[PDB]
Amino acid sequence: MISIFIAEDQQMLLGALGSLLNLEDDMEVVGKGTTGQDAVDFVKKRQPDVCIMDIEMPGKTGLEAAEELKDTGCKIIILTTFARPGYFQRAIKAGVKGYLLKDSPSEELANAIRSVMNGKRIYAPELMED
Amino acid sequence: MISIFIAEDQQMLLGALGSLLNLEDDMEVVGKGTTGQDAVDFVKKRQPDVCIMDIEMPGKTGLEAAEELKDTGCKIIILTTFARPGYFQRAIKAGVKGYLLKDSPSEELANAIRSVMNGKRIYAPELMED
Amino acid sequence: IKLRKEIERLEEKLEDANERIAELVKLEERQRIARDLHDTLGQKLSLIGLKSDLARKLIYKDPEQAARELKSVQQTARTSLNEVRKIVSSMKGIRLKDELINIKQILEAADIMFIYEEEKWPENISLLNENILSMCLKEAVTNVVKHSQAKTCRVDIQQLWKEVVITVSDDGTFKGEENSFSKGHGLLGMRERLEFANGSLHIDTENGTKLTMAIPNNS
Amino acid sequence: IKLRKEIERLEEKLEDANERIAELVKLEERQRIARDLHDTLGQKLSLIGLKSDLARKLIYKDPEQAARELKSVQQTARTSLNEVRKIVSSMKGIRLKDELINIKQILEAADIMFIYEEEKWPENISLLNENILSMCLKEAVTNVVKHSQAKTCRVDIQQLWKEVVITVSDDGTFKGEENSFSKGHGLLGMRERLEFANGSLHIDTENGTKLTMAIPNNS
Ligand SMILES: Nc1ncnc2c1ncn2[C@@H]1O[C@H](COP(=O)(O)OP(=O)(O)CP(=O)(O)O)[C@@H](O)[C@H]1O
Ligand SMILES: Nc1ncnc2c1ncn2[C@@H]1O[C@H](COP(=O)(O)OP(=O)(O)CP(=O)(O)O)[C@@H](O)[C@H]1O
Ligand code: BEF
Ligand code: BEF
Ligand SMILES: [Mg+2]
Ligand SMILES: [Mg+2]
Ligand SMILES: [Mg+2]
Ligand SMILES: [Mg+2]
Repeated sequence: MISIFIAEDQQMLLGALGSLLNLEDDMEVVGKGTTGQDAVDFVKKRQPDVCIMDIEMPGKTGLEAAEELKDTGCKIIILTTFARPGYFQRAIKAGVKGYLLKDSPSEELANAIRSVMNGKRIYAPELMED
Repeated sequence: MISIFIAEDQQMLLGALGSLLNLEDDMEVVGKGTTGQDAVDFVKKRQPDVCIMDIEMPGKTGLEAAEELKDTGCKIIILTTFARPGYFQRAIKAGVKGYLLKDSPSEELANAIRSVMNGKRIYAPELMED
Repeated sequence: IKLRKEIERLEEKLEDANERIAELVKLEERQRIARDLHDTLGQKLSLIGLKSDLARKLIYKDPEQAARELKSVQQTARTSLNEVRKIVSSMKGIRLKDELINIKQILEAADIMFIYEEEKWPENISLLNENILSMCLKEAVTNVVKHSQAKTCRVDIQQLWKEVVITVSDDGTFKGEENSFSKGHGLLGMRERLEFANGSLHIDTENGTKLTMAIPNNS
Repeated sequence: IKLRKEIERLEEKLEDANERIAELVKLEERQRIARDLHDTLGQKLSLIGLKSDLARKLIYKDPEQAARELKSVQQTARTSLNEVRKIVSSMKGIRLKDELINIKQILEAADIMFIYEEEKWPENISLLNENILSMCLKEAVTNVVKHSQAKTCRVDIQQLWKEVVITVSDDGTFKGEENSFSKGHGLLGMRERLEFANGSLHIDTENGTKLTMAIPNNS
């Protein structure tokens, strides 16, 4: 079993992501949050296997939250909608294990969670364009 | 049974509209077209009960095609995505029985087809704004 | 007479340029709202995709939940197209400072006391989010002039840590009947715009009518 | 010395205005492509809604067809978000006249003869549609320089009654293997952009490789 924390500000999206990951036989969503602070508070206390995390969130951002959980051993996968200047750079500097597009199929996301758990690092070509 | 001609330039949309209307027990799609000319050619030859028609279509437009089928007795319902200047006016001048938003539920469209067949005229508030 | 003719020829082309800068400055603010819409259409399109992926996975496991997700996908596409229509029509987006001015004059013309204790103005919301809040505040007072039958109307505009909250309360009586969210009505349309923006609407009809419109901050 | 100081103060503010008009004129052409995108997002959002309505109605009648419609809804949302990303990144849209110039120079540098019999230029396509065709023509010749192993490359740009057709044929050999439309590749990406625009891509690998890219006219 692979435990997952999901941090997403978009409530409808946070729901669908949680339902999709839960549907996997080997994964289970153990926590959900709407800001980078909820992710920081949760992984510090409970410490899950993987932390799926949105970038643009009010309060604390996903990049800001990755920067605070740098020395924690939790595998952070970052999800974002738009490739923006400095996002890719800030993510690699934080030591994230994955950097993916939010709307990529659930199969790919589930694969990336299993790949990240097997030490691999998956980054998205579309998010590194220009 | 209510026979229907559908004229829509968007191929994926023309498919879904045809499948949705066909699913109604009392309706059946008897013809499909991608331009206002296909609608003109069909209703002139076969003459269906109702003619569902897109506005913005290459070649001949739906308003242009309504203007040529003015004295035909075919009940024309117009569908459009955006309320644009002169569209509402041109449609009433042509004598259309319905003027609706394309993305309105299938239930409403099916209702409007039955209402138009019972002599009524259904126009959309959103399409008459400013 | 040659230099006086030449000065008038330059005065006429400088009038076409310094004045034509005021025409082209309108496209700069329209680009700010178009980039606001594109940002949340990105969130909306991501949601449609993910909810379709989920409804497809549920067709066999829970067909009733799949149907519920598809009604929700259809609504997100309908409402997010309503916002595209709004900017394709180039309808004017009102500033919350200007709408607060109008609501005070509408409430006073209808003889309803306006209660407002001014605090720090919202600073971390997008122009599109602010425009939605203006339409919501305008609809809230329109409902209070037509239906409430209230003596007073208290408006609050608050800038919180992660959101901007507008509360509009009247001391009248709620005239709605069961389905107070009817098709093409103000309350339903307010709920749709607020939900598109990732905000919310809560109505408390206990002790009058209290509308709570929240909208998130950026970054 | 006062009027010479005052003339330099006006020469400096006229340089900020006639030159700053050239900065603000960039937002005018960006508004033309944003209104092009909003128009076809209207068609895309209408399609997502209607296809969700249909897949919901099919959950019980034909669950396999419902799943097929939902894969198609997910694709429309994915591709129509790819176009929003393209204009949020402000990537330069190339004019078909300029891309035809570059493809001739790329084909000549790679020692492949360029065959082009010039006809009437397309006039009834949007700037966004023209930009898609440029990206498609650019990818077509990129594939012919890397894989075809062709002596010649014939390009045709035609303006038909209801559409603009670009044919790109090389006299080499098609190196693809079964799934020649792989993820994140040029051919798949060309098919996605063309289908978003309501156009099409057809590949004839008999007697070399012939790509037929069609895109519709406006109105
Ligand atoms: N502040 C308020 N006090 C009392 N009743 C109210 C109210 N706001 C709304 N209502 C009730 O809810 C109903 C629905 O309100 P809503 O704003 O959706 O539509 P409406 O009747 O104002 C027409 P429109 O679409 O132009 O807004 C009203 O007709 C009224 O009965
Ligand atoms: N004109 C042509 N002649 C011969 N083979 C071609 C061809 N166009 C495409 N192919 C074949 O189809 C494959 C897939 O083409 P495609 O453009 O999708 O990807 P690619 O190999 O060029 C990498 P990219 O994603 O950068 O375009 C090529 O690798 C080649 O085998
Ligand atoms: F808003 Be998240 F970065 F997609
Ligand atoms: F393109 Be149609 F008028 F919706
Ligand atoms: Mg976010
Ligand atoms: Mg059309
Ligand atoms: Mg109202
Ligand atoms: Mg290629």
